[PDB]
This record gives sequence, C-alpha cells and structure tokens, in this order.
Amino acid sequence: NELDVPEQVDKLIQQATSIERLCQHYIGWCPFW
Repeated sequence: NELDVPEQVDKLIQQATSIERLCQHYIGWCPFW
C-alpha cells in the first residue's frame, strides 16, 4: 500500500535498458525504438 504504484515501470525500464545492450548485440541497433 505505502509502496509506489507504477514501481514495476521503473523496474521494467531497467529491463528495457538491458534489452538495449542485447539488441545492440543481437540485431545491432534498437529494433523496437
């Protein structure tokens, strides 16, 4: 309850940030954005 509400977002972003590192490797650039 006291916790924030969209906290997953801020945590998701971290995931997305990692995907950037992977993408730059797998495809080379950002396939989504």
